[PDB]
Amino acid sequence: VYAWNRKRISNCVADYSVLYNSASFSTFKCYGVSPTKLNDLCFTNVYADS
Amino acid sequence: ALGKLQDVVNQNAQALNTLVKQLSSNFGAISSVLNDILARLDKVEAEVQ
Repeated sequence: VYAWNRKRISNCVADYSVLYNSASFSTFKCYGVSPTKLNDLCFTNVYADS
Repeated sequence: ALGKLQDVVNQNAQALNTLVKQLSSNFGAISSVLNDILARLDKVEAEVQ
């Protein structure tokens, strides 16, 4: 966590429901957007910090 | 000489330019644009914005 890893995501279609429907995730909280809505949106940049 | 008539046109133009530019102001919401809020949030979160 002191050395946290960022992946850039671009030039693709993102079905976020493949993530937010998975019962594996012990936490899934969103800010400035609702996860229910992500299937219609589009974005300049996407990052995954891990 | 017609400065009296032109002043009335200028004041009415400034009144509408100010009224319309104020649609772009946030007033403390997440965004100035109403369709962006509705395309991003569900009712319980959106109604506060």
